[PDB]
Amino acid sequence: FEVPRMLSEDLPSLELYVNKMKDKTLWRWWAQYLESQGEMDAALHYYELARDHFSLVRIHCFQGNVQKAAQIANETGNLAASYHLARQYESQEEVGQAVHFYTRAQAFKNAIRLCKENGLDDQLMNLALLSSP
Amino acid sequence: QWLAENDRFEEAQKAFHKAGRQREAVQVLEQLTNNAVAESRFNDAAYYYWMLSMQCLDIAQDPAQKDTMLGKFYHFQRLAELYHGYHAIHRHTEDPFSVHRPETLFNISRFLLHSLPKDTPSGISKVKILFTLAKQSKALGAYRLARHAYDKLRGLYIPARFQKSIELGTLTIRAKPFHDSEELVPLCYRCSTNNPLLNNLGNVCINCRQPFIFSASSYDVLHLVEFYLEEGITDEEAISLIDLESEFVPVVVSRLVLRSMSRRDVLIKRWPPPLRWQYFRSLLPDASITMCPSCFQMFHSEDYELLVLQHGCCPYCRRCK
Amino acid sequence: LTKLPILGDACSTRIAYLTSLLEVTVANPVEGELPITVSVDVEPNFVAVGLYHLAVGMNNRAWFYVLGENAVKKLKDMEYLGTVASICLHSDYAAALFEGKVQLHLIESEILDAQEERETRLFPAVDDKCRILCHALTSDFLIYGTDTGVVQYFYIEDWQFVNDYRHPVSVKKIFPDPNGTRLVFIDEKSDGFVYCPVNDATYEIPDFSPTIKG
Amino acid sequence: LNDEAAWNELARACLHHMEVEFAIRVYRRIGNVGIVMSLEQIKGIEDYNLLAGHLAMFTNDYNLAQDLYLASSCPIAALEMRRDLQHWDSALQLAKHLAPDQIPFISKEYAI
Amino acid sequence: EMMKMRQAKLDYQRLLLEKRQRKKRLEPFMVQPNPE
Ligand SMILES: [Zn+2]
Ligand SMILES: [Zn+2]
Repeated sequence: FEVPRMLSEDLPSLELYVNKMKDKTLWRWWAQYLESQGEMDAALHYYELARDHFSLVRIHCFQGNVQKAAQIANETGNLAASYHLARQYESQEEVGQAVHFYTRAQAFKNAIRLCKENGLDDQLMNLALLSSP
Repeated sequence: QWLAENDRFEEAQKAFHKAGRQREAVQVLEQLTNNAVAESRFNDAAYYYWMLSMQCLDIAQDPAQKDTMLGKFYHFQRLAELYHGYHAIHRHTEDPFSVHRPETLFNISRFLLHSLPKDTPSGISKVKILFTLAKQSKALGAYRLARHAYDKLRGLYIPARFQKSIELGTLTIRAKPFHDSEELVPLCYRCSTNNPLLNNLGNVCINCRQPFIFSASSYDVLHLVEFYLEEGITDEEAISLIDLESEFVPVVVSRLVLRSMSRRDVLIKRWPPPLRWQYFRSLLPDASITMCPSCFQMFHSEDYELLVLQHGCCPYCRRCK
Repeated sequence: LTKLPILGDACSTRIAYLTSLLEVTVANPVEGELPITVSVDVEPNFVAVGLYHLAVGMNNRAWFYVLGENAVKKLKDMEYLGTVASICLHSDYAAALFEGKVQLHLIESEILDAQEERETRLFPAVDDKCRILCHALTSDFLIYGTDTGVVQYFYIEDWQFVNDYRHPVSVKKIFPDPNGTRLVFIDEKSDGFVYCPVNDATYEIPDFSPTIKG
Repeated sequence: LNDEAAWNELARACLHHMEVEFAIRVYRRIGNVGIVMSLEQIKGIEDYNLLAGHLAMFTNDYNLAQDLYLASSCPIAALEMRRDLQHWDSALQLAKHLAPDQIPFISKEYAI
Repeated sequence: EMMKMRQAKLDYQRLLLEKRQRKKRLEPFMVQPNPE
């Protein structure tokens, strides 16, 4: 982290450094810094390189493509992606999808919550047995 | 020592701690904290301080030095909270981007400023706290707290990289309606009252003085009130009863009251044997709170699951998941 | 040439000096640009300049122009109610100075959901008794002077006063710093000062020449 | 220039203007060590008047130091300065106004 | 009396908690630039 501070305002020098080190923290810092400058199509590249599936899924749920987020969450098992994907469907009003995907992340307290709100009775059993005491 | 000469100092401290060492463990751990505080790793500084806190309380298991180690435990716990809070402010004023929501930074900055009145643990520069607070209060709409933040700033030496923004904000904040949005006003949960955002006495009500119970994710205000047990009552006794179904005058729940609650509405925060279990009634049982069983911090349930999933541990203690 | 009155102005690092009877030149050498011209339609009297505009008017008028990167467009030909003294264009808004009044008006205005509260305002306030001797505009402020010594900052963005100093005597010339916060003003007796509104206090400028002009 | 006294003058100026970091950089080259550590000790101070008093004391102007310290958040520091600086009469004066515990002990020290 | 207003405040802060967590849940927080 210290090097980014030093090389701030030396942005090309930073870019060289971060593209060389290949540390998956400098890569994620550069990804942050190519999402906070409105160049979202290289944030995907560097986040892809820096194995940050929660972030990729987030961006994919921002740019309307949600089939892509579904893809990046089917195979990589990163639960955080399953959470944010489920919330994306939640705002999208897909209910079965946003319930099953909370289920994926082993986050059953949100699952039971949206389940109760919808009224899915089967959900109560399916996520109460699995639920903690 | 093999790890030590192999520079694996974190594991080495863990080893001495597990090895009954109480001279090597503490010395290496304090040295590690000083290194962390020296750099910008304030979150690690907080975690190491937390380890010191629980380990020193474990040492206080010895009746010889109980009095002289509960003080150390309390001091290190307060330092742990402060540094974990200050890490977010440190990140926010350095990175060209921002990670946290504005609400969370606002709440963190207010808690810090109301818990760090006149003494600054090493590294915690309160110019940054007030700067973040002023920006965030002006953004959210608490236009009277921002006036305080700037007035307080006017008495501190400002680094040159903050002067332009602060000395222009102090001027452009007089244009705002001079009003604090009600959506941010803190509310007590023991006495109904609406404490000023800037409460001079610290984190405490005015009518009563029940200190606010803050969570550990967004440093938010919580709906938990801390009742204390009666005189001739034990923790086992109290839990038994529960399951069966102007200075400060602390509330003293008594037996027939403890038989009028349920585990749905109390959080027990079972400390180790040397201390006594402190309790927390809740006033909105419909809402939820989860208590990390290691560090006994409290979070909103929904927040705690996202946080565990994101980190793979508690964020405060990095205990297993 | 027989005679060339010396007019011109500055904003950030952008000179706009007069060339000849029918011309002006605009340049930003500091940032490495070229000289342009705007061939003003008359004999100019005042030449304000700013980030994005020029301005020249001679008797009661003001030909704004747009300082683009290629050429200039005769934006408007707006006029005023008296002898226009010294207009000052920084940023978007402009602030003419005619007969002890100052009249903050937006320049590039087409009536598209723009509150008429913002289009035009006339300092000193309608009722008070002053004559604004000197004003000077900043990134966002309408710092002006008075006769009863009132240096009122005016935050344009939220359209309210932010500062009221009160000099013993009529502040008659003002020059803000590039950042805008601090200020340098000369009173009647030729006694400079450095007003820093943050801490509301004036520091006297030692050994100030009796005939300082700028 | 490579003149020791020129560097020293630069250092005094850098102390004078509350430029702690750059003054440390200078002193670290001058070599003066008993002030490098002191400045690194007070680099954390944020209070304007307290820091003012400290950097005044480092420029061996104790009267102005007292003046500022009495306006800072921690006035007893001026007391500490007097007591270290051995001027126990001003130590009594400042203490009496601020601390009563130093009173009999600083009285004893002044008597001795 | 005091009970009524106390319960009213208890309900207000209930509602605020709801809208707060709703804001977190139904909105994403894209990394945003800072002014400085
Ligand atoms: Zn209260
Ligand atoms: Zn924990």
